[PDB]
Amino acid sequence: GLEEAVYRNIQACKELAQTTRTAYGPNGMNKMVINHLEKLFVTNDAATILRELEVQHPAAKMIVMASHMQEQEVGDGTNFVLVFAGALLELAEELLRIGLSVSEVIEGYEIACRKAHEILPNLVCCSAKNLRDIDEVSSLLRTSIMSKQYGNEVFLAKLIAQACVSIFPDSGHFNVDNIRVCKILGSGISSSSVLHGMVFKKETEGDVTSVKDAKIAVYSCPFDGMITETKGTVLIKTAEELMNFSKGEENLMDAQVKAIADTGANVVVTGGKVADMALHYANKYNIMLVRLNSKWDLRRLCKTVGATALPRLTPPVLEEMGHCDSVYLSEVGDTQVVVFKHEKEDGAISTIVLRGSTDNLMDDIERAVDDGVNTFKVLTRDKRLVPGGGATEIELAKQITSYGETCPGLEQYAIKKFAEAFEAIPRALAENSGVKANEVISKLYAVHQEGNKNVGLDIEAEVPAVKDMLEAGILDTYLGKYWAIKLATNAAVTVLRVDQIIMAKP
Amino acid sequence: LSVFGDRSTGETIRSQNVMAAASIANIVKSSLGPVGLDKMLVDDIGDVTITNDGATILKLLEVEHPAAKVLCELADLQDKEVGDGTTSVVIIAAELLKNADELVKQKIHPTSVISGYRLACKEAVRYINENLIVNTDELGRDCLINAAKTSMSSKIIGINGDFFANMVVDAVLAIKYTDIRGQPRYPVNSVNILKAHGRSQMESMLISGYALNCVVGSQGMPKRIVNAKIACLDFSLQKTKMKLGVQVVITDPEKLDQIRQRESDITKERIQKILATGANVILTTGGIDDMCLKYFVEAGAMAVRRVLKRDLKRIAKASGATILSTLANLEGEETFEAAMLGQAEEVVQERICDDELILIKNTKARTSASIILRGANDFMCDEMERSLHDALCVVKRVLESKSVVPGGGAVEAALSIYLENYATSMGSREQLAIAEFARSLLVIPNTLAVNAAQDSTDLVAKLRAFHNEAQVNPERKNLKWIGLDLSNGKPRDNKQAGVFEPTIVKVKSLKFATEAAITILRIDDLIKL
Amino acid sequence: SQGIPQLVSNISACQVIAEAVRTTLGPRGMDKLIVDGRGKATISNDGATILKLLDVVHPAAKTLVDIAKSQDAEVGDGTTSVTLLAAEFLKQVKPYVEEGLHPQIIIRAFRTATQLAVNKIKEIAVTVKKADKVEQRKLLEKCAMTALSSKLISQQKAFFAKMVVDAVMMLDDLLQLKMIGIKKVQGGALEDSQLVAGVAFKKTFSYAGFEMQPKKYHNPKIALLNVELELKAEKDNAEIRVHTVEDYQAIVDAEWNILYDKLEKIHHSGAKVVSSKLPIGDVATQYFADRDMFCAGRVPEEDLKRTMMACGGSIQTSVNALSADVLGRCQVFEETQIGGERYNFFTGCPKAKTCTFILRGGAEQFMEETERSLHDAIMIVRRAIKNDSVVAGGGAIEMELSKYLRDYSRTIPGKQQLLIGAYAKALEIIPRQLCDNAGFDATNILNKLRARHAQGGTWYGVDINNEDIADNFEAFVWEPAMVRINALTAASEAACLIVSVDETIKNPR
Ligand SMILES: Nc1ncnc2c1ncn2[C@@H]1O[C@H](COP(=O)(O)OP(=O)(O)OP(=O)(O)O)[C@@H](O)[C@H]1O
Ligand SMILES: Nc1ncnc2c1ncn2[C@@H]1O[C@H](COP(=O)(O)OP(=O)(O)OP(=O)(O)O)[C@@H](O)[C@H]1O
Ligand SMILES: Nc1ncnc2c1ncn2[C@@H]1O[C@H](COP(=O)(O)OP(=O)(O)OP(=O)(O)O)[C@@H](O)[C@H]1O
Repeated sequence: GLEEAVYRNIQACKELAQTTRTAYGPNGMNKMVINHLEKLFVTNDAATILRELEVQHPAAKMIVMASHMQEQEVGDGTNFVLVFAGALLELAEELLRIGLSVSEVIEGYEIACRKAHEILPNLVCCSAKNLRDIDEVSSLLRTSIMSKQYGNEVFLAKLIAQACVSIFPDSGHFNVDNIRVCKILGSGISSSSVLHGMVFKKETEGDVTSVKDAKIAVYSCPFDGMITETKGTVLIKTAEELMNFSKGEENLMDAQVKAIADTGANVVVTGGKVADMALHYANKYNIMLVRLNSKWDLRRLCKTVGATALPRLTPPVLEEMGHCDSVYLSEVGDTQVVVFKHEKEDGAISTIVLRGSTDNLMDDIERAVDDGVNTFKVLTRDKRLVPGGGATEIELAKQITSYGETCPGLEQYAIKKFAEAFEAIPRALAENSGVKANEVISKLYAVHQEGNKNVGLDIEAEVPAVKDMLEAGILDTYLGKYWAIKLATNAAVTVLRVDQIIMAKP
Repeated sequence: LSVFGDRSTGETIRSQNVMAAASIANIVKSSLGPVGLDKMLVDDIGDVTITNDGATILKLLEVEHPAAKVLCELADLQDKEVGDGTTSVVIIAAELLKNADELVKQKIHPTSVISGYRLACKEAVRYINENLIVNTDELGRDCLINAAKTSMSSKIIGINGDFFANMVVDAVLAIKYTDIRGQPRYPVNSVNILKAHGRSQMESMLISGYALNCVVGSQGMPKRIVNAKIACLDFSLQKTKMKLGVQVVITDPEKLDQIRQRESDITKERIQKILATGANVILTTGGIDDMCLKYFVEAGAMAVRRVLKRDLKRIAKASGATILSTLANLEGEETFEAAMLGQAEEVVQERICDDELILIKNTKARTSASIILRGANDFMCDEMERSLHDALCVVKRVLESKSVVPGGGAVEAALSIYLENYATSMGSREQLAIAEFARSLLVIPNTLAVNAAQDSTDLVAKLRAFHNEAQVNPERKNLKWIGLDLSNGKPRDNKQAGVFEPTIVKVKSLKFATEAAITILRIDDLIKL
Repeated sequence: SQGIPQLVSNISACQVIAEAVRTTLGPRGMDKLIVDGRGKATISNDGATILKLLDVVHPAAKTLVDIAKSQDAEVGDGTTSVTLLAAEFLKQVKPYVEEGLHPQIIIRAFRTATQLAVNKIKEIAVTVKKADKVEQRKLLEKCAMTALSSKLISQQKAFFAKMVVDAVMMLDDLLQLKMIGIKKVQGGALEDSQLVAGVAFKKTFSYAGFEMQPKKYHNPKIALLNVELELKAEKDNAEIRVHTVEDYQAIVDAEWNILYDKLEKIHHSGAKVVSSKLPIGDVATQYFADRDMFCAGRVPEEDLKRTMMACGGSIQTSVNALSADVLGRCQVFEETQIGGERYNFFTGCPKAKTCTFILRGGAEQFMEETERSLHDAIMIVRRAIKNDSVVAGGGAIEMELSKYLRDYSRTIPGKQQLLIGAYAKALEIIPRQLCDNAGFDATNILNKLRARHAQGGTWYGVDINNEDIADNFEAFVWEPAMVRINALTAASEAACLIVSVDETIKNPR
């Protein structure tokens, strides 16, 4: 009942690498994933794969828990962890079959990890010029939106560029929470735009198109028949007693909307449905009524202006209301939306509205937009850029093998295997593009031998050659490559450190 | 029903006949081409023979199936017709059956497939014969020198390709003789390739004549002779015997002595009749007596002893002389004057290192020569001799048959475009028969691309992209006669590379493969007893 | 399963969706019987009707359903054209998958061959507006004639061709299929099919009220109700049980004043005619005959749904809410005797965008065969006035694209040659299935059609009437170019969503 007992901890992580190796790159394949609520979904993002695939082996859960740390401090390269650290554990199995101990590979990996953190600042070619221009920003964002939505990057690189420039004067406060995404059904991606302030997809149900009131109250309860918090035994016998309750319901709701006018609040948000007679009372006292059925659309407004959602039927409470500058309506893309604009304030809220005919298609654009904001959320720190497309993966594999050859002793075996694990990432890019991977690696090492740096893969099915990444405009993030190498090495050293797994009762 | 076996009919015998025939094509799929892979031929005894030649594969392949037994006989119709081509018939006809098997499932009767294949075959010979090349360009214009240089690249001789390709080009054009009504062919016998140690491989010389690897022995006899008479004989001038197994009886001791004095006296009589003819070139297989060599250094006859028998058959064919087996003419002893003698011009004993050779010049009818492969050791000389023999047969088999065709995938790629446009001109339930005939011819570059370690979807499609432009517009910017260089993995022109194939190996391959695909497609019922 | 065999499991689930709508291609296609869980049978030849009722459980098969779900909402039909075209794109590249070709190379050549299909169609599409100096009324009479050809009304096909071109003229620029109604009543000859400019119903109201109720009205107030005005009604009754014998007179009188006060609110609103889904009793038709009011009950709700849109009113269940805000208006209100039955209809509405076409005949199969051809003939003459740049139907544009994508494939080296060359044979499913669904010989027609396209035939297609080939551009069988573009781009996009999928992830639930 025991065969190897050290190989089964690695084979569980090799299956986790295979679910994202073919899904790597701009030529990567999509995944037909099934939601837990029985919903069909088509995506190719690496973070949405692990969220739905409930992996159960705890040896492969270390790389998944490393992906949750990969989502922190950087929003770039979750697929880089599942490919590179998967190639670390696959190449480490060739050393253990010879007779090498597992503790010798551990100290040899941490030696080559600190050596790879010194060669990576030497490969920084360009940097951002901090001009806050749409030509400088969209030139670097065109590589990050690639490998998410290929072919439609010409419309996505300009829209997120117009959102992040409006936040860059607010220095030290740029984040992904300031740029929100609201999806509106429409024609396609060509009709999409970008707006300022908080934009919701639902229009104002009332007849007010513009109001300058600051007091905003949110009530999650729908507009229906009022129920007393006490017992409240209400009995009806005849038709005249039913009309006394029907007219008395409208008369009490007339005093309910009058309490909103007494506190000086002309903006009300209702989570549930609104009755037709209660909608007439809101338009009488010039009150803007916006219906928001989504709970995440209601929770977004409490964390911005402070207006809380109360369960009671319109309570006149002055303490739990929010504050905004100007709430109005705007007609963009043949659809009226509500804008929570900040006129007196300088403003740091931007909303990118996305249009599309398929909800399964518009959700993949939302993961491509939030990964585009997270590329420049990293660039609020020290600006360093590295060439992409497998350009840095060969030069880092060239210097480590040159370093491990000159170093004598038993530690030269784990350093040489640390460089060949970087070769799997151009092997993942060449295989997904329909090109023989053994020819591109030989074409990459032949041009890097002569000193022609910044050379990556030519993205073409018919051309197995290479091209320059500096003239092509392909650039990655150095901090995106810095935390990816450190977290994948710390994850792959954790799986090799654990030998056997024993179940225990609580 | 009570019969003497099992009966099976319908389309299930059509699908079983094409699966048994295409499985034989997989036996000769990887072995196609000059880079073909070896395959193990397991015998019933237990030993195995490693052969890569496809003609020897189908001879030893024994599959007890009647569908596979049909493809066994076409190997006998291929060597008896031309002598080459064999496995190219098998891959074409099996892919012809596999595409026709898809037509049976597509509600097409095979009668339209059989009549459509014969019209597709006859139009294939018409498009080939309209795009041929006459056997010419022997001197002055290269598609030759470069033709034999590709065959010479696999060995160590390919470092200096231009030096050794000139030795085989002028040797092929030297052995040309019509001999029947203006045929000219090339014989199975060729130049004799000798070797020596001439301190490097660059000291090879193109000798315009046969060179004998024998040493004349004595030095007092002169090595330069002017007379033309050449004598060849097989009987020994040494002491003769009756038989190796039958002997004569000798009883008296003095009787033994007088037959040795008679042997010394009858050697004086035979040398009087040989030198009376004036023949100085004396070549003897059985050896020359020691006192008989004394008479040759004073008369000036160039006597060579211990000559090989197979070397003397090319010498007597050179000067037109007759080989004399016995000197006794059934009652006495004569030399057969003016019968066993030829004519020549000059025989020089050239000083070659480690083997002083005998060269003959301007004989009666020889047309042969010799190449002295001077080198450094026996390793580089033995590998260069088989490289000259392999480069000789490449230029020989091309320049025989009276016209040639640029082959190596250039024939079938051009036929895949013309026969498709011809298929759209006929109709009448045979368009799909000719359109699948064009796609079935594409397996010849398809198996050649997978054996050349290249992408088969790119290398075959690069052949059809160039051959389509020859049919669209007749402008010279269209690449014409584009062959397939399997070494570099890039298509080139066959006229510049010199890759040529005979027409009779290309015509009879398309003729035999369609007649073999017709016979298997006509099988609709199986009867066993 | 990731790689090659996951694509084979998705390429076999594509066949079971195409086979459900393979035989329904063409007007003479075979019908399908789909039975739900309740036990009702549904016979339809429409491809959108079958795919809505299948509800397939396979995840790779749900992609081709949702593409046809987007097609019926925008274009209107042609769900079997985008299904067989997207299916045949996969069956040609299926032997290329096992060879080792990457599925991204299938994507890169599908985006190229689709863009060549758009440029070839727009260069070959001819705008037919006033060709050969003909009237536009005669052009729709010829194109609707081929839709009714080889049918049961071929004896009077010239009369039925004039009926479709008159119904499309009475509407505005906003043309739709659901605005036209088709009624099926039994009796009469075949040539007695009249036309109604507005909404008409069968009018099964056979209660009392004769020698009154004038059928002529200039501007009446159309009342739309759902109330019952019967004496033995289920909602208007009174049952009071007592011993008092003078109260016995009161319970019969107060039961009458319940119906009388509900009838008094009708005349107080000023409604000239009243309509109701529930039947109307004889004492309510007697009350309207005394006050000179028209009444006609027992009308269907679907006939009322086309009436409230045209008259400009709305349906109100109760009689208390009857006022001038919900009363409809019209200009012509007459009464006919078509087929011996009474027929009420309105003509000259301010929102007159709906009509009704009554059919006559001696057999019900002579009527249901026509209404399948009538709805197709309506959408043909709707597409003719909408899109002027049209091409020949019947597989004529598919055989021309198979010629253009074949010789261009031989000019492109690489992996795109053997794929786009297979893309040309994948477009042959439209003229091939037109022969097998019509019962012809698919071998002799397609071999004659491809031989005609090489000699110069650019508008020849498959004739569904005869077993011949004919120029469908000259035979007035047309299809718009923009629908053929939208059917080709949706077929390659649906074929892309099956090829690009490489692994299926199922959450454990
Ligand atoms: N078109 C391209 N040209 C050059 N390099 C590319 C291209 N596309 C991807 N890459 C390379 O792929 C790696 C990042 O690719 P990718 O966009 O798949 O990661 P990611 O999807 O952003 O990660 P995450 O899953 O966290 O979003 C980089 O090393 C980059 O060099
Ligand atoms: N010089 C050349 N360059 C490129 N291809 C060549 C050349 N010579 C031959 N070929 C290819 O090699 C193939 C010949 O294969 P091979 O010699 O292994 O068997 P074969 O001769 O076809 O069998 P058989 O003797 O029955 O005909 C031909 O199809 C031809 O296309
Ligand atoms: N009279 C005809 N002759 C030949 N082919 C026809 C004829 N009518 C229709 N077709 C074929 O039927 C196909 C259209 O099928 P179908 O009628 O189900 O869709 P549609 O109603 O035209 O589309 P839509 O839903 O956009 O109106 C076309 O591709 C055409 O080739």
